[PDB]
Formats: sequence, structure tokens, C-alpha cells
Amino acid sequence: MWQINEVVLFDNDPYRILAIEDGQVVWMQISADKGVPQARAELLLMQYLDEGRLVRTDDPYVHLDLEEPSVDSVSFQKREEDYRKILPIINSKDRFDPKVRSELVEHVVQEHKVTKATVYKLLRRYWQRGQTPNALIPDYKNSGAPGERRGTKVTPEIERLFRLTIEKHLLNQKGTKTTVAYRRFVDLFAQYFPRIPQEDYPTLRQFRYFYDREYPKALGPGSRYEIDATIADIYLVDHHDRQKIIGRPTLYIVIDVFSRMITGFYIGFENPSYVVAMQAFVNACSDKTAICAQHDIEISSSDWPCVGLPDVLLADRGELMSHQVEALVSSFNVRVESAPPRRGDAKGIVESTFRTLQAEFKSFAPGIASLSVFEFTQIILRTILFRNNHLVMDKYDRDADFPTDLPSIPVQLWQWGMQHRTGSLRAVEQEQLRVALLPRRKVSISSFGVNLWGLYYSGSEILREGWLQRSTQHLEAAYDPVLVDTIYLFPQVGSRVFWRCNLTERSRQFKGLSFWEVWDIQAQEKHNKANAKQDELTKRRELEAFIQQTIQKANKL
Amino acid sequence: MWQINEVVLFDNDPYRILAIEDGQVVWMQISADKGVPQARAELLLMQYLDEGRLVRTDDPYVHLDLEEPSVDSVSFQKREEDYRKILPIINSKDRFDPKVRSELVEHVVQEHKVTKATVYKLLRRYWQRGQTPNALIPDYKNSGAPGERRSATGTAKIGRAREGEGTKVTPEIERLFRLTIEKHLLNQKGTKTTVAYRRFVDLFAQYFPRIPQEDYPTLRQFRYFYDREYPKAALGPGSRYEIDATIADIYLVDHHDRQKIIGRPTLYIVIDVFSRMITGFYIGFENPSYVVAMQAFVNACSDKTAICAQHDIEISSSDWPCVGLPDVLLADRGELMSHQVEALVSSFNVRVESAPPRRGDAKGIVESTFRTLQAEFKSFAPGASLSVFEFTQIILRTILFRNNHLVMDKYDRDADFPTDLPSIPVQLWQWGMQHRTGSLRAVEQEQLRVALLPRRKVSISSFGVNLWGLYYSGSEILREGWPQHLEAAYDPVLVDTIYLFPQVGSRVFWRCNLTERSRQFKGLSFWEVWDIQAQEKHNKA
Amino acid sequence: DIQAQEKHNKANAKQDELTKRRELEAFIQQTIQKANKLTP
Amino acid sequence: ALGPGSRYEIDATIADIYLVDHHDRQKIIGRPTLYIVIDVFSRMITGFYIGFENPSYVVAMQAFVNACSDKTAICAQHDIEISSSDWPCVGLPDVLLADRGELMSHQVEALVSSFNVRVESAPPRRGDAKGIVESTFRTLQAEFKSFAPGIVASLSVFEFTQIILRTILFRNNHLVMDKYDRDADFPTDLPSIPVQLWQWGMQHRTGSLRAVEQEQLRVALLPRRKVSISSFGVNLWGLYYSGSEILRPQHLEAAYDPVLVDTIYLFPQVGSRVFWRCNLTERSRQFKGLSFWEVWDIQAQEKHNKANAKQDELTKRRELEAFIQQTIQKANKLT
Amino acid sequence: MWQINEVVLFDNDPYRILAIEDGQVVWMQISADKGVPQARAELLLMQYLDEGRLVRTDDPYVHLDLEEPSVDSVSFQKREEDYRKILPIINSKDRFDPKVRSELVEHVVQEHKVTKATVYKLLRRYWQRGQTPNALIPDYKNSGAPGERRS
DNA sequence: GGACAATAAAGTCTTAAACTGAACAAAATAGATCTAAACTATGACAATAAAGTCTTAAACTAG
DNA sequence: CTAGTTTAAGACTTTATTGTCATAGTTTAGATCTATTTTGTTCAGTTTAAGACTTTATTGTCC
Repeated sequence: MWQINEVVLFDNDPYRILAIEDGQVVWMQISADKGVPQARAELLLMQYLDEGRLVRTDDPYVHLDLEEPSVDSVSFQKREEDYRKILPIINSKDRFDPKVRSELVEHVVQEHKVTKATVYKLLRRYWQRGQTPNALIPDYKNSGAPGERRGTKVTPEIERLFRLTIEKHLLNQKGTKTTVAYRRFVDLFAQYFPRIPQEDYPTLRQFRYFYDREYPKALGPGSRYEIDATIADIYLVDHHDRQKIIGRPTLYIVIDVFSRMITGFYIGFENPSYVVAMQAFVNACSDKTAICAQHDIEISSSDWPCVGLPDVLLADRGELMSHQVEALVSSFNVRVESAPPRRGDAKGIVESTFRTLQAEFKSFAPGIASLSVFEFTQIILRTILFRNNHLVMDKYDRDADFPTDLPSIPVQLWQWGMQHRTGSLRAVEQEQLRVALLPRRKVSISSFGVNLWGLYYSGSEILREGWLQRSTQHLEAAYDPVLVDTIYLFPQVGSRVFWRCNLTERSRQFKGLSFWEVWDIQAQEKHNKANAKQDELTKRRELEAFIQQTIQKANKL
Repeated sequence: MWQINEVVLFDNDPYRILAIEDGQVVWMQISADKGVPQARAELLLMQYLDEGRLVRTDDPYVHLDLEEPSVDSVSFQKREEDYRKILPIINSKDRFDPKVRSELVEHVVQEHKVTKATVYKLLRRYWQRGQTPNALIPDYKNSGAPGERRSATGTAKIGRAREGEGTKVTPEIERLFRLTIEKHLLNQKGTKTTVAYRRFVDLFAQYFPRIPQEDYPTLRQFRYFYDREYPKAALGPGSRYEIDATIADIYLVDHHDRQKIIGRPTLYIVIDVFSRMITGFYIGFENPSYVVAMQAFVNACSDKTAICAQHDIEISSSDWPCVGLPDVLLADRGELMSHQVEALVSSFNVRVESAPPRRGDAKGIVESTFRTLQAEFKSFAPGASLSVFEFTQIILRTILFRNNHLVMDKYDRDADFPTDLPSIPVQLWQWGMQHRTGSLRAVEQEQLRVALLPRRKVSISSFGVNLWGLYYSGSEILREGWPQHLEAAYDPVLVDTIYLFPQVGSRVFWRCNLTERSRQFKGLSFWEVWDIQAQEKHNKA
Repeated sequence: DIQAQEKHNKANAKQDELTKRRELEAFIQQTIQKANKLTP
Repeated sequence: ALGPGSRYEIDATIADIYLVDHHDRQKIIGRPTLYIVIDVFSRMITGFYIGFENPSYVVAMQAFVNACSDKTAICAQHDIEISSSDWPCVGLPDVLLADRGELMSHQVEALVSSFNVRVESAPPRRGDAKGIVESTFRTLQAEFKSFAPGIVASLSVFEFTQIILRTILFRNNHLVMDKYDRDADFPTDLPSIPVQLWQWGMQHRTGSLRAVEQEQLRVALLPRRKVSISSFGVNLWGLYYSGSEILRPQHLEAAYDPVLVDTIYLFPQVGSRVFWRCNLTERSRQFKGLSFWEVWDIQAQEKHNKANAKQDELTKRRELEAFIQQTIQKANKLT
Repeated sequence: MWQINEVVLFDNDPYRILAIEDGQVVWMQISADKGVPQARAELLLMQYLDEGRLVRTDDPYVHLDLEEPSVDSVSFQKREEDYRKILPIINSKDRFDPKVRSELVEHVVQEHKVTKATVYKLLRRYWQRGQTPNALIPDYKNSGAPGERRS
């Protein structure tokens, strides 16, 4: 038949069923603000349903199922107090009889100190809203009419003036300010209302508010780096030609201070110095996927996650060149200060399989076994990968703010610092950083091109700029001391642009060499120019030897 | 899914993406001349893309990075000076935060003595055009309105003042100019702009009779109009050469048949005057003369690799670098056949001036091992156990050693000579060729050799061509088989082949070889033939 | 009238129906078990 | 007087079988547990729920959500044609017997104030669910204890559910009780069968049940947790969610179902149960189709292999490096 | 490396090289009947040679080193006075400078009573056919159209 | 047919007067960039006032 | 009687409207810079028609 607390229409009037009992049905109207529940017989209701006067519907007070008032709020306390006050009446069996309802009402009034009208209102709300305690929540959410409009105040004539000024000035126009429109409105208001003094016009605050309302519109990873170096005793061999000898190698490495993780490396075949370690620093700031791929090693980004510039470099300015210091401090914003004492990390990398000599940093001095470098580089790369990824450090010091589930592995510390301490590193382009840190020397210019170290170079920019004529000047060029093929000329003193120059025909017979053996060959040629006078006598002796041999051989026949 | 410096359309407005970091994307509009970059979330961008309000397009500044202003131009220094101003701000990781940005702007203002609006404009230009230094090049290429006309407006005359005063070209004058050009100049040839100007003057006279003659448009204005919108588009290497000769007293023999005795050798050498270097040589077997020294001169101008290789000596181009003609040959013009001098002067452009007093530099080559007799040049007049091979080898090796390693003592070095430059012939030759001379001149060896050989008149008969009482014949003479004073060049060391000149006035030659009925003289030289004929004549009477 | 008689018959004893439907339940459970066993 | 719908009670049991998916017959789900709701007056079963974890009252509220809905759809979905008379159980009861201290606070608040259901003390249990199951299976005792979220064989589920439903219907409609304590007012021609007693009580004493709608009741009884907000969306239990209303406060909260990780219900303002639906993002897309227990197990496995696996991998990689280095050096020396 | 009086092809055009001094090379084209020799840098020619824009070819005027015109013929005389006319200009170190060249041309015009155009033609023909006296022999040998039918 | 003019056709050269094109310097004109001082839009805080809901006291009222 | 209703007054609850700051970023007139177009003057090198010279094929007069 029907359920409890369900609403029906009886001649376009909503009613709620309160109780169903054998032979009787009690209901109430939920449209007015007075009344009491009333009962009648089910047969009448069946008759009205058959005629079509009763129809089914929904509950206008269903939203009260979503309410959960917070503690120590007015709604919560008021609901609890109202329910406590009216509880004894609705629990009684004879709650729909006027007499017993009366005695209960005055019984509540006597002990709760409340008038009868409030008790009747509470009972009415409970019966008309759905027979739940959430039906006794006050309507304070209605106060203030949220979302609705409410030293002269604003008048409808003033509102019309505002709308007029906005309509002809602000709307469908660009480049117009609000202050000039306010000035125009002030002019209009003054020329309509001359009586009002000047200090009583509406302000620009009100004008702007109306216009806006009515017309909506500590130290983590990457903080500082360090540099170390070591020497390996083995002599290396050229890969393509197994007879050439290069020499014993020297290894430079770059270390993160926080996580003690290795970021870059370099291999050089001369005495260690701070000028050459800058190539290791350049390598440390790049992406090593290509270099690992070229050595038959497959790598992922996760394995070596170290690309970008650091914040501080730990090295002594005394042993570096001035242009390098200036480029680091000013051009790339990297601070340089004193280097702490170093420990044997590079020897720890290499001591596992080779004998090592102590390496000491000296000054830069330019001017006058069948293992190959490829296998050596592969071995060093794989050793670095293993040491970074899987080896656990025992002497590493742990600070207080570390989880107990964090092992002393450099990559885990790096990732923890990325996710908790320092974010990420800055971006840089590789070619500019690589060129800006090479050693440089003064060059000369003539009709044969650019002269550096006795070699001659040429390019397309010097030809187009017609320089060979109007520049015969103190110009600098950067050179890589490993290959003589290319140099980089700086066309203006203290500039940022460089031009690339290649070897000319006069010097192409030095192609493929490095500057060290070029200087060696030049020393040998100087010695030959010295001892040509002694060579002349040997040449003469060979001459008479051949002459006499030929004469005696002819005399034999 | 997004790349740095990528341009997208959002509600038909272009936006450029500047950075991506941990869920945030920073972007900036590139259409207006105000504003600052904004940041949003990537999920919102994905919603925008899926809905259909965001699309991809191309960057309108892709051409910018492929630019290169020249140095000393205002663009270069302005770019370099402006990029140095905003460097501390773009190097910061807090450059997208208003308060830190304000602090950085204040620092830049205090340091570089520049206003705040300029800094904001520079930052906006850097961000809107692609985050490259070329984004800081000014727009001075737009000033002056390049490629547009200035005739419609104004009243005054543009240009210099007449050294009295003309007029200004107006559109009606332009119409008259175009009418005249279309009438008298277009789609024709051989007509001049001066007569077209004369034709325009008459038309201007009849249209504007009031204006005097001195206020007409001039010919420069007419020509500029027509061109604008009717386009028609001291000593050194290889400068003087000298000749010297000597005689050695030893008697040489044939290499194969050691019984035969050839005689006493004569040696010719050619010397470079500047660096005192030996350039060529020739071995004779008679009294020295200039006609035979021409062969040494021929050998001096060729490549010597082949002749040295034939004698089992291996050299390179750097050991004997003398290929080409000198400017001057220094010998006696009187004691030469006229055709030789004519060929040298006209066809090859080599001057012949008189020789200076001689020296003894040939003896130093030859006197080191053998005794030498005096040699004297005189007029041409034709009509032991040691082979020539070993003698030639010895001469070549001595000359090579003298040229490469010996150091001169009496030589006077030039003022410009570097101190570390040894006084050696090849070093001086290379230095002078690198600094003063440049290069030598080109020549073909066969023509030069044939042009300097001796010549003799021949006769025609049934047997063939008769030279010095010998008979020659060839293929080309058979076609015609014919006497207008023909002539032939011969080599006085071998009688096998001769060079006939059929056409007078040109040195085009035919090759002729000995016939069967006179080749009992084959293999030997003209001197032996002359001796045999002389002794036969003496003993037959 | 027949429906009332059928209802009275069903409500008379209902033990036979109880046993028959228990047998049917056991049979269908065994059928499902056998089908599950033969499924793989 | 007591009647149908005056008191409801909960019971649970565990069956010693292992279940597999209906389509993929190679995935083991686990041992099943059964929850049932009993009406005290008629001893009739009103709702059910099948779980796969430790019995608890927090999870037992899903059988109460089931008990108040219409069961025709689920019976049809398991290929069973049913009429209303066989299962007449739709509406809300008066009192629910359970442990008030073992439930969450929001659950009790919603039950008491928003739906007006009184929560009282539970009586001792009997072998009801056990008696349902032990007919053709093996049973071990099940004990309710606390809710523990977070980190700490040829039969399919379809056939098990079909058997359970048919057994429930048989016991409800046809079986006759023996130890039932009859009342004086009962007619002599009324046998002790649950549906007959239900009909007599509804006709004589109680009337009907109360109205309710299922979506609000189900959402109000789910468990909740605090969430995080960032540029990656909403973070709950380590997973990431997003929705349309987010792309448009310090203490926000969300409701989740521990059975499927696909959707969550965020509550934007306090004092109301209006919610927004949030779905998984691609950043967590590889967790689709799983449950929360499996996700917690996977996280436990991931966090487990970080104590001895470190040294094991250290040693393995060390000898691997030694081997590759030695073979490379030997190959180089040979050439 | 190049020699004096050598012919090269630059973008499929023949050019003859006339002089070399201290990194500068003077060259003239030999195709048209107008123009003056131009100078540029040697490294630019190296650049051109690098990417195959400059190759070597054969001299189209080698046949002139075979001619010995007889005395008392018109070619002999004409060549003699044509050489004596321009001898002052070609013996100067400023022959490739426009202004000094103009002054020398004016001097020859005044002293020999000849037209400026003839002097420029003689200079062009001397520079184009290999810098020898034989380059100043007239083309009278083609006159008369020998070995043809007049019709 | 031989021979000797011998007349004419085809190509090359010089002149004389005129013309041309590139380069420089000075006018007039058009667009771009910076300064210096003032200005504008926006957000945060505090105060004030309007609009709605609530109970009390006392008499009233329909039955 | 009597069970249920009406009204005026004062306090409470919620929120819209307004007054002052503080500051990151923008506007504006005027001066100066950078580049252009248009015209006057000069000079090194070029064009063009007419006639003359150079060479040789084709024909005439004669044997």
C-alpha cells in the first residue's frame, strides 16, 4: 500500500503519511504553518485513488539527508537541545490524542521553562519535515540573503547614470580607463545636480564596485661540486694501429658533495693541472647517453640522472686562467671558492685492477702492454656505473633527518634530495660552455690567414668581412690541445661571439696530430737547423764513397 | 607532449611555451606589447586539447635564429649591450615570481643606469621571440620606409641644390614620363634615352606653355624614373738565367760495346742568377756553342723527375723545383740562328740581353774528380773504361748535393733575409718564390724543343726527301707525292728522324724516318756521318 | 475457487514439498559441481 | 509489540574453498566470507555480501546496504527469475544490533541523525551463516575484529553466488523451523516458516517499513580518508585522481570503496555530504582494475626487497663485473 | 697552385690568370669583347676550388705558339707597330689601376694620334690571348671566306 | 682545256661623336628608442549596515 | 471551559558595501637616433654607322 514518511498530492495539495495502523491512516499537510495530524479510514483513500484525486510524488525536504553539522556550531547544539526537549512526547503511544497531548505539553513546559507556542512549533516541524532529528535544524543559513543585492548612497537615478556612462564609454571599446570614465560621470553629475557640494559625490570605489559587479569579465644534490684526479701506470695502445703508443693515462672525476655521486670524468695523457680538469667539468654537465652508446653500452636516463649546471664549484682561483674564472662567475652564474682537502676516490675507482702513482697538480705549460684506450674506457665506465648504482658506502655519515629505510647508495640519496631538498638543476647549451672554457692565446693576422703557434688557419667569416685587408689588433683564439684541426677566433676583445677556422693548404700536412707532437717536431726541426753544418760533412763523405765505388766498379770491367 | 619554445593557438590566439616543471607549464602570449608570463597545469591543457580549443601551428620567428649581422653595425653592438643588461635576471631560477623579479629589476636599474620600463621591454622582447640572443636585435631595418615612393606628398624639392631652381616630380609628370617611355622605348632596341627626353620636352612644352625653359624636369629625373620602374636586370727566383760550360779530359766509352770510344764530354749548365741554383744541363761531345746550349736551356724548363728516374735516382718535386720559363735569358744574340731568336722573342716572350763575365761554377761540379781543360764558345759550323751512364750519375749526384746541402760563404745576404735562414740555394729559392716572384709561366715541351733545333733545306725526288745526302720518307708524303724551298729541322745527335715543314709561315711538321736504301748509317750521329763522308772523299781522290 | 483449494493443500502438510525441494536443491547443486569439474 | 522490521542482526562465516574468475579460470581470488542480516521476529534473511578479507563491522555495513534495496536485479543477473512475494524486503528497519564502538564516527552519525536508525548492543550469535554454508562445504570459525586499512580450485564466484542465492531462497520460503517458540496469538494453521510469519506480522502489527534511497545510504556508509591536492590532482593512498569539477582548504576528505580503485568521492565543503566523482589519471593508470588490498600487497612487496636484496645484487653485480672485465682483458691480450 | 697565363673554368666560364703578388690574384675573362681585369684574394680561390666551383681546362689560343709570319707581310708590320703603341702601358706597375691607366691611355692617345677605343681594344686583346706579341696579329686570314661558294 | 687577268663578294679594322653607369655628397623625409615623471589596477584589511531567524509575553479564539 | 493561535518587541546570525593603504607594472610628450629617397656633378669605359683595307671565288679574253 504505502510506506511511512511518503508524500502524496490530494487535489494539488501535498500531504505526508505519519502512521499506518489496522483500519486507520494518520496524515498531515506540509504546506501551511499550523494544524495537527489527522486520521481517517483506508477505504476512503482507496476511493479517492480510484477516482484519481490522490497521486504519488516526491519529498520537498529530502535534501536534509545530506546535512552533518559540525560540532560546537549553533546548528548542532540547537538541534540537540530541541530534540532533548521534545523527546518525551513523540515516544509516547497516545501522541495523536488532543487530551494526552495537552497534559504532555504542559508537563514539558513546567520542567523546561518554555512557552507552549515554541513546543507546538517544534512538534510541527518534526512532523512536517520527515520525522528525523535533522528536522530540528534552524534556518540560519538563510540570514543575509547570500548572493543577492542590498557619503551618499546609491539611488536608482544614480544607477541609471552609472549605466549610461558605462554603456557609452567602457562597453565595446578598447584602451579606455576607468578613472577617465569616473571623471566624465563627475562632470555629468555636476551639470545635473549643482546644489550638492563637492565632498558628497559618489566615490571611485563605488563606481568601480558597481562596474565590476554588473558587468563580469639545507644543502641537497647539485649544491656544490668537487674535482679529483689519479694516474694509472699501464701504457695504452692505439686501437686501429696496435703499434702506436700514447702513454700512461690520467683520470679526472667530478663528485657531488652531498650524495658523493660521480657526475663526470675525463682522460688525459699529460701531467695533471687545473686547466685540463675543466673538460671534466664540461662533461659533468652534459647528457652521457651518447658517449655510453658509442662504447657498446646501453643506458637509461635513470642510471645516470645528472644533466645541468651546479650552484658552486670548489677550486682555487690561483691555478685557473682569468678568462675561465670570469666566464664561470659572470657568464653562467657559478660561484667559486676554496676547495676542501681531497680524498682518494679516483684511486679507489682504479686501484681495483691497476697500480697507481700519486698525482699532484702542477701548472699549465704549453709550447716548446697491448691494451687499447677503447677497452680501458669501457672498463672505467662500467666500474663507475657499478660504484654509483649498487655499491653501499659504510663510512658515510647520516644526518638526523633521514628515514631508516634509506640505504647509503648515491642514487637513492640523489633521488631523495630531488624529491625533498633542492628540486632540479639549471639548463645550459653544451657548445658555448665547451668553447668558453678552453685555453686561449694571442694570434696574428696576415694575407695568409690567422697564425697560431706557427700554424695557419682560414674561414668564411674573415673572407666575407674583408678583414685581411683592413686588419693587416690584439686578437685571441681558443684551441683544443688534443687536435689541431680547428680553432675558435674571438673577433672583438672581451666578446661572446667566435668564428671557427680550419687548416689551410700550407699546414694540412700536420692534419690529425695534436699540439704536443707538433711542438716535438718543431723542436726536432730546430735541432736539425742547428746541426746541418755537421750533416754537410756526412753528406760529402757519402758523395765520395759513392763516386769511388762507381769508379772502382767500372775499373773492374 | 609539449616542447620548449613551441607555439600553439588557444581560442585563435598564439601562445609560446617557455618552461615545464613538475606539473606546471609557463606560457606567454606573443601578440600584444604588454603583459607577463602565466602558469597553468598540464591537466587543464589536456582538457583544452581534448575539447578542441587548443591546436598547433608554426612559429613566426623561425627565421630569426639564422641571422648574422656584421660587426661594427649598430645591430651587433646593440644586441651585445642589451644582452649584457638582462643577464642576471634570466640566469635566476626565481625569474617568474613578481617580487623577486622586482628586486632583480631594481638591482639592474641601480647598476646599469637605466629606467625600469626599458628593462621590462627588453625582458618582453626576449621572452616573446624565442629565448635567443637574436631576439634582442632592434627593428631599425623598418625605419625610412624602404621601397616606397615620395612623390604623392610634399611640395618642396628633394636632393642637392643646383650650383637656379627646378621643380618637383608630381604624378601627372609621372604619367607623361610613362607615356613617353611606352611610346618610344619599350619593345625596341638601339634607341637611346636622350632622344626620348627630347621627345618628352616637346609634349611638356605644349601641355604647359606658361612654364619657362629653366623649370622643366631634367634628364636625371627622367632617367631615374625609367630605371626605377622599368628594370633592365726586385730580383727573385726565375727572373734571369745564365749559361756556363766546361770540358773534362777523360775519354768515355759505350755502355754496351765497351770497345767503342765516344770521346771527351762537354757539360752545359743553366744557373739562376738570384739564388745561384742549377736549373738544367746538357752533355755534348764537341766544341761548345750557343746553338747546342739551347738544348740545355730546353732541359732547364721541364720536369726532371723522369730523367733522374731513368738513371736509377729517385727524387721528388721538392728536390728540383724548376718548371716553366724565366723572364730573361742572358746569352749572346749575335751567335744564334735567326729563327731561334725570333721564336724566343715572339712566340714565348722571353728577352735576350748580353751576357756578363763568366765564372767557374761548372768546374766546381766537374773538377772535384777529373782534370778539366779550358772551354771557349765559338761559332757553329756543321757539315779508359767509363760509360756515359756512370758519368751522368756522378754529375747528377754532385749537382743534387751542391744544390741541397752546401753552404755558400761569399754570398751577400739580402737585408730582408731572416737571421735563422741558412745560405743554401733551395732555401733561397723557396723564400723568394714564397715572397717575391709568385710563379713561373707555362710552356709545352715538344713545341719548345722543335722550335730551337737546327734547320736545313731539303730536296724532293723519287727516292724521297734528301737531307745531308740521306733519304727519308713517311706516310703523309705518299698522299700527294710531289719544290718551293722546303725545309726540315734535324737533331745533330741522331740521324733517325727529321721534322719537315710543309707549309711556310707555321711550324707544323711531318715526321720522316730513314728508308731501307740509306739506313746503313742507322744508330749513329751526324758527326760520324760527316767524318765518314769526308774521309771517303779524301781517299777516293 | 481452485486456487483456494490449491493453497489449502499446499499449507496442509508441506513436508512432502519440503523434502522434494530439498532433493531438487541437492540435485542442482550436484549438477553445478559436475559442470564446474568438467569446465577446465 | 515486536514485528517484522523492528530489529536487524548481523552474522558472518568463512568457507574453505578457493575461487577463480568466470572468464579467466587461472586467477585465484581467495577464500570467501559471507555476511548475512537476520530479522529477529521472523528469523528471515534480508541481505547478504561476499568479501575476501577478515570479517569486520565496517565491511559488514555493505550487507545492511543490500538489505534495504530491491533484490530483483541481482537475482535476474544470476539467471534467476524471482517475484516480490518470495522476497518482500524493501525499506528501513527501526533498530540495528551491532558494536557502536567498532564502527567509525561518521557512520554512526549518519545512521542516527540522518536516517533515524537506533544502534544498540548485539546479542550472542548462532550458527546461521554457518548453517547456510556447512551443508555442502567446510567451515572454520570467523571472529570480528578491527578494520586495518593501509600497509601492514576450479569453481568460479558466479556459481558460488548462484548456489548461495538458491539456498537462501529455499530456506526462506519452504523450510520449517522446529525449535521456534510460538506465540499465543498465532493461528493454529500457521506453520513456522519465515515468509508466512513475515506476512502475518506485516498484516497485523507493524504496517510497513520506511522510505530510503540507495545512493545516499551507500555513500554515507563508505570509509573515508584525508587527501592531498597539488598540480598532479588529488592524492589518496598514493594514487592520483582528477575530474571535471577540479579543473574549474587544508583538510579535505574522500570516500573510497576497498573493492575497486577506479573512482573516489571527494567532499568539497565541510558539513555536507555533497560530493564530486574522481577517476584515475594516466600517472596511476597501470593500477586499473585492481582492488585496494592487492595494491597494498604490491606496495608491501616493493618496500620489502630493500634490506637483503641490496647486498645480493651488490655481490651478483660484483662478480658479473669481474667476469666481464677479465674476459675483455683476456680477449685484448690474445690479439 | 697556379701558373701565369693558365686558363680555368669558374661556373663554366673561362678565365685567364695574369699576375700574383702577396695573396692577391689578378684575372680576366676571355669570352666577351668588353671589360677589364679584376683582382681578389688567393684564399677565396682556394675556397672556390674546395667545393668544385673552379676547375681546369684547355687554353683555346695555344695555336698562336706556332706562327712565324714572314717579313714584309701585313701581319708582321701591323703587329710591330701595335706592340710599339702599347709598350709604355704594359711596362708599368700601375697598369691594373683605373686612374693611372686612364692617364697612360691619354698619353698614348696624345703621342701616337690614335683613338681611345683602339687603345682599349688592343689592351683587351693582348690580355685575353696570353700576353705575347703574337696576340696582336690581325684576323685577316678569315677574310674572303676561303674554300666556299660565294653564291 | 691552259693561262691570265679582273671584277666582285666576304670578313676585318679604325674613326668620330655621342653616350652610359657607378660613385659620392647633400638635401628632405620616415620610423625607432629612451627619459622622467606621473599614473593605474589590484589585493588585503577593517569597519559598518542590512537582511533574515528566533523566543518571550500577553491576550485571543474556535470549539 | 480549553486546546491551540496571534502579535509586537528586542536580540541574534550571516553577509554585502565601503574606506584606506601598498606596490608591481604602465603611460605620455618630447628629444634624439637611424635609415631612407631623390637630385646634381664627375669620370672611366662603351656603342654605332660609314668607309676603307684584305683575301679569294667566279668570270672574261685569248690561245
